[PDB]
Order: sequence, then structure tokens, then C-alpha cells
Amino acid sequence: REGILFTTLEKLVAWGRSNSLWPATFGLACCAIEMMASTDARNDLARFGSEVFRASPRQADVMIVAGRLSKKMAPVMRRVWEQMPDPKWVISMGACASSGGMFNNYAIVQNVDSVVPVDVYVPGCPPRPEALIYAVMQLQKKVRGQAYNERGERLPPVAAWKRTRG
Amino acid sequence: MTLNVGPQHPSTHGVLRLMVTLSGEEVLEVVPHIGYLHTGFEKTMEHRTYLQNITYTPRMDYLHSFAHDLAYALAVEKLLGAVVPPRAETIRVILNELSRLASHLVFLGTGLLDLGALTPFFYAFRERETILDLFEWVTGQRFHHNYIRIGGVKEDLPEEFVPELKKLLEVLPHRIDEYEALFAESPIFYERARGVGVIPPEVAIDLGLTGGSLRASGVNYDVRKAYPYSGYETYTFDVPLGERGDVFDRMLVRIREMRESVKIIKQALERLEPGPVRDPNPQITPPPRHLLETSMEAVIYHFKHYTEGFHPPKGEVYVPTESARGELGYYIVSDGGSMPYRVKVRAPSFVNLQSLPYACKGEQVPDMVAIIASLDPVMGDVDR
Amino acid sequence: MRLERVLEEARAKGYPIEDNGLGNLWVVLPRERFKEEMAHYKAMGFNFLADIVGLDYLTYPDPRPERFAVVYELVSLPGWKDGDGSRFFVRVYVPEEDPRLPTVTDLWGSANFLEREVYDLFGIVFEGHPDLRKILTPEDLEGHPLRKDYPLGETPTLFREGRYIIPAEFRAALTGKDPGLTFYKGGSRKGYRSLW
Amino acid sequence: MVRVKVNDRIVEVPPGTSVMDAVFHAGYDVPLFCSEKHLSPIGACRMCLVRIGLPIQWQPKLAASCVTAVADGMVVDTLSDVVREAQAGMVEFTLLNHPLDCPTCDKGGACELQDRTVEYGLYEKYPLELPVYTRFEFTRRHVDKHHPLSPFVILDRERCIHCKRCVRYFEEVPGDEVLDFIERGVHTFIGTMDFGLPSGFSGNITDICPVGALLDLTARFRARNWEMEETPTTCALCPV
Amino acid sequence: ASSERELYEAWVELLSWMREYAQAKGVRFEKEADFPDFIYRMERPYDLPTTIMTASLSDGLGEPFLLADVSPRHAKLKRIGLRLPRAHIHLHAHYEPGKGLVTGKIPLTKERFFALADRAREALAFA
Amino acid sequence: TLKALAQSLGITLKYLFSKPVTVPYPDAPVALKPRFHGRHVLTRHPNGLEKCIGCSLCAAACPAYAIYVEPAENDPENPVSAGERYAKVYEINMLRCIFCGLCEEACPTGAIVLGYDFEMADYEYSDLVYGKEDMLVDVVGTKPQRREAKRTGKPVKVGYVVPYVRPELEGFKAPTEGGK
Amino acid sequence: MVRVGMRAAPRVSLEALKAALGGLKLSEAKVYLITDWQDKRDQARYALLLHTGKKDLLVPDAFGPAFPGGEEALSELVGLLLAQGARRFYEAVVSPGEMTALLDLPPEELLKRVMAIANPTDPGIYL
Ligand SMILES: CC(C)(C)c1ccc(CSc2cnn(C(C)(C)C)c(=O)c2Cl)cc1
Ligand code: SF4
Ligand code: SF4
Ligand code: SF4
Ligand code: SF4
Ligand code: SF4
Ligand code: FES
Repeated sequence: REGILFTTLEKLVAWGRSNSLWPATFGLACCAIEMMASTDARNDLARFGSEVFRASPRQADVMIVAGRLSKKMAPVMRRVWEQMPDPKWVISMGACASSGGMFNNYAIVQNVDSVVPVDVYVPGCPPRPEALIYAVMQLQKKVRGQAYNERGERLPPVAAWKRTRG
Repeated sequence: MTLNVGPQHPSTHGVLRLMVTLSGEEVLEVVPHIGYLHTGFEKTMEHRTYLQNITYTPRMDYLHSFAHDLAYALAVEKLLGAVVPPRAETIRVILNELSRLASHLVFLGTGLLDLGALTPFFYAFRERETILDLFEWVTGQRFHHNYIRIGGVKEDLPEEFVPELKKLLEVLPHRIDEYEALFAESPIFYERARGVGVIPPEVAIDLGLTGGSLRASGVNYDVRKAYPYSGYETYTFDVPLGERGDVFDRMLVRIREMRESVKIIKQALERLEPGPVRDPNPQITPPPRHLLETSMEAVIYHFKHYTEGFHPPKGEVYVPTESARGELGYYIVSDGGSMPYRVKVRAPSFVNLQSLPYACKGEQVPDMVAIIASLDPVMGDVDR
Repeated sequence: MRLERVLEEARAKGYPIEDNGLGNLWVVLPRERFKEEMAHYKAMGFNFLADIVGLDYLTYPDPRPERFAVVYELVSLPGWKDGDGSRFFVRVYVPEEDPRLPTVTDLWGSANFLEREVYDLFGIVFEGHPDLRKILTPEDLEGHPLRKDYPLGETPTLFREGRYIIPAEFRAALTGKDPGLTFYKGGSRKGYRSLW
Repeated sequence: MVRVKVNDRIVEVPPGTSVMDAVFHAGYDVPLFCSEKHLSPIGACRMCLVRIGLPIQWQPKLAASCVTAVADGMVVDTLSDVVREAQAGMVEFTLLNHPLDCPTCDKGGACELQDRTVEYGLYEKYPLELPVYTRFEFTRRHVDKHHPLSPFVILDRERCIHCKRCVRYFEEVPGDEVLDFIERGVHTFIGTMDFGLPSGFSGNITDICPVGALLDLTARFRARNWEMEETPTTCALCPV
Repeated sequence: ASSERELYEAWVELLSWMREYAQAKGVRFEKEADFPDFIYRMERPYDLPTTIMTASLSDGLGEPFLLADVSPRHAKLKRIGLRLPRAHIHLHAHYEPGKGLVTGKIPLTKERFFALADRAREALAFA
Repeated sequence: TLKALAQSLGITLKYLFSKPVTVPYPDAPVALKPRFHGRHVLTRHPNGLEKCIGCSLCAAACPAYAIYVEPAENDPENPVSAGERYAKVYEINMLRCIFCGLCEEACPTGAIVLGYDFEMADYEYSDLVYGKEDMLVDVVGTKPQRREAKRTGKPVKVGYVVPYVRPELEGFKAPTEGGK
Repeated sequence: MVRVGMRAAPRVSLEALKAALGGLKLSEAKVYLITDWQDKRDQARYALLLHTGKKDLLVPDAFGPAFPGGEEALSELVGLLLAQGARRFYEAVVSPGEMTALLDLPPEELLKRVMAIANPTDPGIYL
């Protein structure tokens, strides 16, 4: 029941969800290859708990928006995001997803927070694979409830808990 | 069964939608649906100075991008008649063949993983990292590197680039020969690839399937021989070909292309003699960074070039090149302004994809995956 | 070689030949003669159709006959049966209020997708197309992006305290018709070309 | 009306037309410092030089096309190699003593000198031979800097190339002689004993100065010219 | 040769002299212009002791009455020059070793500079 | 060709007993090349004056338009830049920045020059606009790194190592080849 | 295309929008919530452009929490659009200097601009 209502139990389940981040592959653009390189045999996102990679949205919690989110893919991704279990986290990978990138035009959503609740933002073009590990570590200590912004605020464990989805 | 292999699923690389008209386990015909990544490079490029568009060029075909860089550079140069020093051109062809190696590595890793086993994805992709390290040495960027310029290249090579490159040129032939020893005497991959993928050269031509799979159908049609631009006239060159268009001959040709590319790298690097790096014509190349504290004219040209840029003559231009996916070119219309009037890209994977309903027609449902991977599509190229 | 024979065939037919000193050839055909001429062009052995590039000449400083201009690219593969290697372009202007052009689907199937893109990017409808379905832009998108009267749709870049930038009013680089920040543009910035 | 030829083109033109104006009217171009719209032209910057044939009988020396009248059926050559050579030479002479302040110059991209220089300078002298921008390797002219001539106007006497636009204006357009040179030769610099800038039309020279010598003090150090968001409108303070 | 250094060094001294005068007579001294090969040096080295190339002594109205300039790090015929605005008065100072700073052959003493600046204050300044 | 299955087994085992190749970031610092495109830095002269003379060339040549420069006039008594102009406000949106290097290539004073840090992921958009005093060469680390050093009491640890820092990065503090 | 409501009057604009909306079927209509300042929704203001396909409707910058009680009105508004069958919600980001003049442009320019620049939005962010 939501991972709450005991001081030890919420710490425990937050620990589990933090290190057991099961990525949901959503490769969009050239960010995708520097995403996969965070799993190659120089630098693997295969230690923290993300070795296995369930392409299914019904089985993976972290959605890595790796590339430009073109508008014709937005509504589809929409349902794909709703086709995730509720304990889900959404990372915005790359400049084109986090921001509009250099493609300031009619074609691209200029910030993916519009359609999906973003957990962590990561600048870069392409973000070095180790920066992707840094972003998942950021998300790690966020879902543990150990993350603070520049204004001093603690951030909720799971973004996408605060939106009247519909 | 009008089955919807939807966008990005199941793990269909190169976000793409496929409406497989299919009864059973065969493949009647696949109706493709693309457009899921169209960002508008042909449009956004109309609003960036000639110097800036080099930042838009690589990010479209993000695997073999230096073909983009070089084609755009050559088109603009021919438009304004700039001279690339021989050392600059040689470095350009070295980087071209190197990104070709990286591209083919990623292509075969993705293909092998696509159906079958996962393991060999790593080793080949491993080399990519080393290759990327090489690039990170010179361009300071893994990919999307902003190095090339209209006159030539941004700046010089460090002393540290050549040794790492020689080390890789020593390990690569053994590595590629290992993959080929694994592959050529294929136990199942033989019964998986040799028969599949009917590529009648007449149809591959009618649909313009240039992406290296046409020579698997036995058409020796390569720009490196057909239309020498960057000194390929000066290279000892094997142009691999396939007897019958299938997956197996395609893959063998691509591997021999990798080895010959390594040989081209050796050849180019060996002939490397000191010299200049780009066309010093100030309208074409920004002033050298050292005399910014000496001349007014220096400040004027630097300021204007980095704010306005330069204005090439009124005219239209095109230059083709050979990408890891076939014939490429830029139709660039310049109106005498600091920004190009229009930039159209001949996207090789875009025309090459028309051969999917034909190719995967009658093949099996699983083989529809390999027959896509055999084509090596990059949807950043296609949707564009 | 077949390019030279195209030249000796067309020049007698009154078709102007546009050439820049770079080695690229344009042959302008009118609307009607286009279809049968290019049917003969395939019959002449032009297997390979590389490009179909759409052009909006609206914002070009010098005026042109018509707003839209469609250019096909015909080639002959050097390594096939009879390989010359002749590659050249065919330009055909298309009226702004009459975006008609017969398809070359019957000759090449390659123009299946390519022409569609021009119907997506421009208001050009290609007659004789198997299926003119919008390829790239979203289905609910209204209009044709690449024509100059269609906005690029820029969105400002953001900063800390109310400080923003609107790029189209920010760009210092000048297009062809923008005279510049001085009274005018002359000399090199009205066109510059070095002499080898 | 009178017939003129610019390098390949024929133009009908009324008689009182300046050769420079007819050249622009044919669509051609020439550097311009001395002459200005609605200002009395005098060949000073010697930038407008063209070739003139008056029969093919070329003039002995180059005529100042800014202040040279036109005759019926006169040939004008602005593309001769010698013409561009002379124009680049005059541009180099003009750029000789500028203070190297473009990056901190609030006139930024909108400097007529910058654009004419990037247009006509450095003719391709005759390979990938190493080009040199400047030959003058001596000490440049240095005078008083950023002197506010008035609570509205700033004066940087270094950047002045000694055209006549500001003093010619002040004499002709307002009729308030509140600005003129001090010394002569190369030491010439602008000064006044009328400091408040009495004329209520003082600000317009701010726009005319093709260099960043005279600037708008109230807009000093806010943004570069191309960075500003331009909206043309009409001033409704008074009924004109 | 290397005398350049002491020249620039002596140049600093000249500026020092200038400042003293300004502080005595209660007149505004203003740093007019710095070294370009020091502003526009990005990674390049800079060996000069100061960054300032041109300065002046300005009256209350801002019009200078005494102007001083020194040749840059990279220019030929390095010198120091002096000027009186409105007075067609120009001086060419060098630095000769052992003797000192020279106007031609006449050494440039601090009190000479003070007398010139005082004459300027009385004569040229409007207020 | 049944032998190939056995050969595949053999090569996979050979690579099995070949244990090493990987680097465990963040436990092992990534070796970055000296030319890498990283977090911008604003550099200072030896004199202590800041190098930025606020000329808006980095903002004009920025193809992504992420650079905004509000200028101001040096105060002669306590100058900040070397000329008569300095950058009162220099903010860069790392989410817009595409990491070209044109800002460095246009900077005539070498003030704005790309650095090396890549550990810049943060949670909120409006917090990813790095400010001048968040990129000056004086500082040691990225924004989330500094914030963690405050909320943690643990000093900043950079997760990268480079053979050396370029001359254009004079002052740039980094681990250098192991001399320390 | 109609224009109903006024600036900075969430309740008046909302009630006029209820009345003028009626039983309009929005199965293929498009809703553009134009705003400024992409990120900071905490103080955001919102205008609405409703393109039904057969006729269009404009409401100026009168919605959003930037106005007192504007979020409650915006909540009712999005709930209303969702009730009538809307599926496609869009947000366009324009400069504050644009938003005000934009409502004075001809219908074709305003509508073309907005439909061109739109960003697909999750309506949940405004509930
Ligand atoms: C399991 C891994 C993480 C390796 C995995 C993750 C995601 C995908 C599907 S995204 C994708 C993948 N490759 N390509 C190329 C450029 C190679 C054609 C794409 O264009 C796209 Cl869009 C596949 C595998
Ligand atoms: S941020 Fe760069 S690497 Fe990532 S999708 Fe955009 S262009 Fe590609
Ligand atoms: S101050 Fe300007 S307008 Fe006046 S003479 Fe000098 S350059 Fe001409
Ligand atoms: S007046 Fe012109 S040439 Fe002089 S510093 Fe300013 S912009 Fe540069
Ligand atoms: S590297 Fe970043 S700040 Fe520099 S020009 Fe490119 S986008 Fe702009
Ligand atoms: S280019 Fe350099 S000196 Fe100019 S504003 Fe940018 S950081 Fe400052
Ligand atoms: S233009 Fe000044 S001399 Fe004629």
C-alpha cells in the first residue's frame, strides 16, 4: 500500500525501489547510443541493479527519455507512460527532452515535463554515459527521500504521484 | 492478422510503426509508418549561419555523421571555391573511415542482438568506446563532434592522437578477423540469412537501395569509385560486393569493408606530412586567434564572421558522398545571404526504406526483424 | 555518355541548359513535355532516381517564374549492364495556386515516399500517386511546413528573472532580403566568390 | 532623360543625379563614408571612386563618384580590378588608427565601417599563400576616450575617422554651429566650447556617425545592436 | 632589446607622477585606455607590469589638458609620447640607459613634468 | 558448418577468463581527454581582473541561444574586467546548451571556455540555469555537487581525471596526471 | 473566430465560456492553453484558443493561479473540456510581449502561429 505508514518500512521499500530501478527502454534519438554505451563493456549501467532491461512498460519503473520527443510520438508515449505500474519514475535524458535543445521549432516538445512528470533532468549533447549514471544516482537518492533543491526543499520520492492524471 | 508492431515496440530500433499484413507465421506484406522523429532539420537549417549549420549536420544520421559533415563542407566550398589543405583533407578521410568503423560496429551489434544472442554486441561496441576515446582526443566529444569547417578543420591534432590510433589499428584487424571466423562458417546464421531477403538488383535499383546491400545484389556502385571527391582517387581500395542479395552476403561485404577501411586508415596516416589546416581566406575562415591583439582588421573579421558570418554567391549546389547507408548529398540553395536559402538532404535510409514491403514479403515474422537490421536503418536519417 | 545524348536531344528541342562552373547540370522542362520526356529518359536507360527536392522560391531576392520548383535527379549506375555514370537534374516549376504534377510512380516506385514528402512539406499534390498519405508531420497538422509563409514556430529561451530572448528578433545573420543593420549591403555581403 | 551605364546595365536618370546614386540605382555598390542622405557631399573619404568613360575614353584619374555629376551616356566601371584595389587601399587607410574596441563598442554590428570593410577589403592579391591583414606595425593614434559631450551624448575621439557628417549636419540641418574640429593633420579631434549641446536636435548625429565615437549615453552598455528587439512605431509626444 | 621593460616600468613611474599632480591640485585623473594585448590575450602570456596604455589629466568639464601615451608590447619604434590638446604641442620621450628618460637629449625630470602640468592647469582648463 | 558452434563457445570462454575490461564509475575516475567539451568557466587574468569584457559574441554565435549577457561599465577604482566593459549578468541554460565550442572560439579574451565536468544532473528546470558565480574558475564543482557538500558536510569529490588541463584553462583546478 | 471574456477576470471569462460553449462536440477539436514562462507554473497565467474546426474561440490571459482564484477556474475549465470529449490538449509558449498583441492579430495569423508552435501537454498538470 504505497510504501508508507511505518518509519522503518518506508525506508526499506524506498531503499529497494532506489537500487532496484528497472529501466524501461524508450530510445528516441542520438541520445540513445550514449545511453546504451552506459551499458557497454567500458561503462555498464548493469551494477546498480539495471543489468536486465524489460522493454515492456508493464514491468519496468524508470522511463529514460533518451532523445528528442517528437510530437507524433508524444501521445503514444503518453499511453506508454500510463502503461507503467504506478511505482514508476521518469527521467528526461538529453537536452532535446529536458529542454527544446537546439531544435526550437514546430516539430518538438520544448520540454517533456509537458506530457510526462519528469523526475530528473540531465543536460548534455550527448550526456556522457557516466552522466547518465550520475542522473540515476540523483534519482536514487531522490526516491530514497534524500534529495533537496536549491531552495532547500525535499523532493517527493516518486514524481508522477502529484498529477490528477485522469 | 493486420498486426501493429507499434512505435519503439517490441524494441524495434529506429522508432517505427509496422502494420504487418500477415496470416500465420509468414509475412504477406508490411505497411510501414514513419515520421515519428521528424524534427525539421531541412527547415531549422535555413535559419543558421553557414558556420553554425555544422552543428546541425552530424546530429541527423548520428552513426556515420562525418559523411554529413564532409558533404555539407564540400557543397559550401564548391559554392564559394575554398581550398582544403591536403593535411586537412587527409584527416577528414581518416575520421570518415573511422566513424565508418564505429557505425558498422554498432550496426552489427544491434543486428546480432535483434534476433538470437546478445554477447557479441559488447566486444564490437567495446572497440567503439576505444574509437570514441580517439575522437574524444581530437574533437573533445564522443559523437556529434563539431570539428570540420568550410575551409578545413577547426584546429590541429595533438601529439597524443596518432599513438592511440596506431594501437587501435593494430588490434582491429585481429578483432575483425575473429568476428569473421565466428560468422562466415555460420551454423544457424547460414540457415537464417543466406536464403532470406530476396534482393533482385532490378528492384533494389528501382527503389534505389544504395545502403551497401545493393552490392550484396552484385552492383558495383560506390561513389568512392564512381565519384571520387576527397582523394579516394589516391587510395589502394577494395570495393566489396555480394553475389546474391541476402543477409549473409550483405554482412560479409560490410565486414570486408571494415578491414579495407582500416587499410585506408593506415594508408592515409602513413602519407601524413606537416602543413596547414584550413583555407586562410578571411571571408571563409575566421582570423587566427593570436593576432586579435594586433590588428583592427582582425577584430572586424572575427566579429563579423562570428555574428553575421559570410555571404556566398547566389546559386544552388550538391555534392554526393558514400555513407554507411549509401548515397548522400545536400541540395543547398544560397541566396547571397549569411544564411542558406534552403538545405535539402538526400537521406539514403529514407529512400532505402521503400524496399521493406518487398524484402520482408513472404519472409517469416521473426525474419522481418533481421531483414530490417540487414538494411541498417537510422530513423534520425529517415524521419529527418 | 547518355548525358551527352540527352544534351544533343534536348538542345534541339529548345530546352535551356543551366550550368554553374562546378559540374552540375540542370535541364528545364515545361509541364506537359515533362512526363513523356522523362518516360523516354527511363527508356534512355535512366535507372536510378536519386532525389525529388521541393523548393519554395518565394523569399528569393530575384523573382522566379513560379513559387514552387520540384527537381528530380536521374542517374545511370556505372557498375550495372550499361554503366555510364551520367547524373543530372530535371527542374520543373509548379504554380502556387496550381500545385499539379504527374507522378513518376509508373516509371520508378522510388518516388512513392519522396513525392509524399513534398505534399507534406509543400502544397504540391502529385497526380497519379498510389497513396498520397502525409508521411512526416503529425496527422492532425494543418499546412505544409517548408514553405516560407509557414512559421518555423520558435519558442523563447528561458533564464532567471524575466530575462528572455525571441530568436527571430535576435538573429544577427542576414538572409538575402534583409538589407542589414547599416543602410544596405554591398560588396562581399551581397555575394562573394573567390577565383581559385 | 539622361543615359548612364553601370558596368553592365543601362539606367535612365534625371540630370542632377550623383554618379554614386545612379550606381546604387543600377543595383551596384561602393563604400560610403563622406556622403550621406540629405547632407552636402564632399569628396573626403575618397571611397566612392569609380571608373568613368566619356566618349571609350577613361578619365585620367579616378573621379569621385559621390561628388561627380553625371553626363548623358557615361560609362561607369565599379568592378575593374584596379577599382577594387583602390577601394581596399582607402579602407585600409581609414581603418589604420581605430582603437580596437569592437567587442566593447555599443555600436556593435551596426558600424558602416565594419560592413564596408568586410565587403571590399583584402582583394585576392596575386596558392594558399599566408595572408597578412595589416602592414602598418607602428603605434596607433590615441586621444581622450568616452568623453560625455552632454548628458545625452558620449564622445570617443579615437574612433572618429574624420568624416564631416556631424559638423556638416550641425551647420546645415539645425543651424547651430556647436561642434567642429580642433587641430589639423592626423592630430585632428572634435571639440566645442558649447558643451550643453544647445540645439534641440543634437541627438541625430548619434545615429549618423558610422563609428562608435558619438553614442547615446542613455543607452550605453545595455545590449548590442543586433540583440535589441526592434519595433518600429511613431512618437506621439507632439503632433508631427 | 629588453630596455622596453624599464621603459614600461618608467612608464608606470610617469603614471605615478601624473597621479600625484591630480591629488595635489584636486583635479580628476582618469584611466583612459588599457592594453589590448592584455585584454585580448586569452591563453597567451603577458609580461608587462601594468595593463594601462593611455591616460590623461582632465579638467572639471572633462576636457583633458595633458595627454600621455606609450607604445604597445608588439609595435615597432617603441616610444612614449606626450600631447597638449588645443595647443599643437607634442613631445617624444625615450629612455636612455644610465642617463634616464629623455626628451630628445634632455632628461625628463619630475619637476619639469610638474611645471608643464601647472602651466596647463592655469592656461587650458576651462573650469 | 557445425564447427562454428564450438568455436563460438571457445571464444566466449576465452573472453570469460579475460576478466578486466571495464571502469566502475563513480568508484574509478573516468579518464577524460584534455580537449573535452564541458561546463563553461569564466577565467581571470593574473592581475585578478576577470577576462570577460561582455561583448555578447558568445550569445550571438550561440546556435542554441542559451547565453544572455547584461553588460555594465567597469568601475575604474575597483575594475572587474580588463577593458571598459564587463558582464554584469552571465547566465547559461545547460538544458539549452548543446556543447558546440563556438562560444570559446569567438571569445576574444578567452573568458568563456568549456570545462570538463559532466556530473550536472539536477531535478528542477529553473535550477539548471547556471549563473556566473556558479561557473567562475574560483569554484570547485557543479551545482548539485556543491549543494550536496553543503547538505552533507562532505567536501566536493570530482568524478573525473585528465592527463592535464589545457593552457586556455589557466587556473582550472583538476586532477593532473597524478602529481598530487 | 469569437473573443469572449477579458484579461484577468477568471470568473467572468469562465461563466461566459460556459454559456457560449453549450453542447459543442469536441471529438476532433483542439485546445491551446497559451502561456509564458515554460517552467514556473506556480505563478503562471493562461490564455485559451479553442479550434473546433468549424469555428474558433478565444479567451485572453485570464486563467491560471497568477490571478486570485484562477487555478480553480482553470480546473473547472479543463474538467469541462474533458467532459465534452476533448483528448488533444496543447500549450503554446509565447513571450509576454507577444501574448497581448497576439489577440489583436487577424484570426488567420494568430491561429496559424499558435497551431504551428504548440507543445503537446498533459492536462493533468493544470488540474
Ligand atoms: C537493449 C538496448 C539498451 C541495447 C536497447 C535499447 C533501445 C532499443 C530501441 S531504441 C533504438 C535503438 N537503436 N537505434 C539505432 C540507431 C541503432 C537504429 C535506434 O535508432 C533506436 Cl530509436 C534497442 C536496444
Ligand atoms: S541532446 Fe544531442 S544527443 Fe541528445 S537527442 Fe538532442 S541532438 Fe541528440
Ligand atoms: S565624429 Fe563621427 S560623424 Fe563626426 S567627423 Fe568623426 S566619424 Fe564623422
Ligand atoms: S566604431 Fe566600428 S570599427 Fe570602431 S570599435 Fe566600434 S564597431 Fe569596431
Ligand atoms: S557550446 Fe553551449 S553556450 Fe556555447 S555556443 Fe554552443 S549551445 Fe551556446
Ligand atoms: S565572448 Fe568572451 S568576452 Fe565576449 S561576452 Fe562572451 S565571455 Fe565575455
Ligand atoms: S563617397 Fe566619400 S568620397 Fe565620394
